[PDB]
Amino acid sequence: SYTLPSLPYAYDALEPHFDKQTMEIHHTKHHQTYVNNANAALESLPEFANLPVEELITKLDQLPADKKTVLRNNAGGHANHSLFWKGLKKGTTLQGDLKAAIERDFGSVDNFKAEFEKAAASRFGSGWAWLVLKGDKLAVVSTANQDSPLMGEAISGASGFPIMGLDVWEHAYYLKFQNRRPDYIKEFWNVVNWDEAAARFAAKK
Amino acid sequence: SYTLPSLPYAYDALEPHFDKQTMEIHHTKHHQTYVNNANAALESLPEFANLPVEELITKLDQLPADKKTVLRNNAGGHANHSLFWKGLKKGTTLQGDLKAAIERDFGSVDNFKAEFEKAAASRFGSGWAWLVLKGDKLAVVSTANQDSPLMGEAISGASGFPIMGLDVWEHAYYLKFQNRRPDYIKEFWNVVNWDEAAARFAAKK
Repeated sequence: SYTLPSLPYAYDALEPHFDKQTMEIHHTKHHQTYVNNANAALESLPEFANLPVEELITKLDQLPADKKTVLRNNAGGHANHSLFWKGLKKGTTLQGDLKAAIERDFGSVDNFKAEFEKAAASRFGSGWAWLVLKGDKLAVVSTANQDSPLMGEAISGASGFPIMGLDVWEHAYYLKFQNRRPDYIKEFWNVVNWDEAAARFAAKK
Repeated sequence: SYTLPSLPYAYDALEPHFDKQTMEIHHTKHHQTYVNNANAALESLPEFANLPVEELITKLDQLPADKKTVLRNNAGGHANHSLFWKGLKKGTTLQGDLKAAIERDFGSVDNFKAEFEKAAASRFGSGWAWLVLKGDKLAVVSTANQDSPLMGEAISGASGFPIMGLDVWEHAYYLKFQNRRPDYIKEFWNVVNWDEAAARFAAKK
């Protein structure tokens, strides 16, 4: 069974950038719901129920037909949120190999941010903006709803191993920012955990 | 070009059910944005700009390829919101031929209500729940994002002429209801405009 991970910090640890009220709801209601609903669909499926979540979402086509969508959405959401929480932290600095790569693939940190802000702002409806690693090259993609690049192109419209990501469902920003997603996206640069991003980039997969 | 319609009522006309703060933002920001982006896309398309928005969204396949998505989303948004505002009104009563048609087609009003709530609640991510007329038979369907049943099943996954509809984008309910979409949904029953739904049904077109 999956369990909701404890946050690696207090709900107010990303203030004054991300609001504690939302962090609390986002985690204890939305993410909890994805865990609960994924577990419910997995009750009958011991062979799958026993897989890691990042593993499960890479094999949605091996699921019975009547379970593919429920687990795409809920195991998707669990995998994305698990990554999200760990990919946020104040006080980090983009640096080292990661930064070199970003400059190699985007020209400058500012160009990269710009492409990230674009993809994050242009995702219409619910979804996520990602910095992925594909074939040694850093790219910016986005996905719909709780889809992940780990699901593959056929399913999610994108691929690649996620280095870091931004949730752009309105539940992630509506209380503080309402319609002003671009403000939220700019705020993200303050709380994005470059240390975890660097480590994920170091592991390389 | 399209104009942002004024609402039929003050921003607090749907209290204590739908919050005035959301009505104002929903209208002056989100709807205003769909209108702007639809108009911007339409600048170079006089032949399409000439059509009522409701007819335009039936002709998305006839647009230039590079125009299809932007207008799908934004003209969709404009058409759906124009319907929405007109389709909200307190103290109406489901009666006459429409009430009869619902009883005929769903078995009862209660069966209909349950099917509608199910659709509204199960729409994962952003979208709408609809009562549509398909031929001479009413049905409940939902669409993603700003898609409309008017766009047809190839595009939206649904078809039929909308009689009434519920916006289940988080921006429509997050300030007051947060994650509690079912609370928002039950509240819809207090503000749905059965007379306009009836008026749309009578017309059938």
